[PDB]
Amino acid sequence: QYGNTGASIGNVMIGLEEAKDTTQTKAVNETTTTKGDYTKL
Amino acid sequence: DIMNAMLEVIGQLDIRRAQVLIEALIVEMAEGDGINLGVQWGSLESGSVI
Repeated sequence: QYGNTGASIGNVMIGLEEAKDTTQTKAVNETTTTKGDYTKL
Repeated sequence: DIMNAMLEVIGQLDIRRAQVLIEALIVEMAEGDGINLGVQWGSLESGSVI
């Protein structure tokens, strides 16, 4: 990781993971899906 | 005598005053131009942008 660059790989990968669609499952059989925010990316 | 002197001073300080017509002219000519063009790129699936 480097600070010379515009943006650092850390915030970019974290942002891309936050942007992915997350699913939250509760079995017994509920499964919910939700889209993630892009605000970090 | 002093009377005849001050009347000759007053006579010459009483003259008519000419009057000037001052006409200014202000000219302001501006001009501007610009051309801004460029191509950007992006892929938001794996975030990569130009």
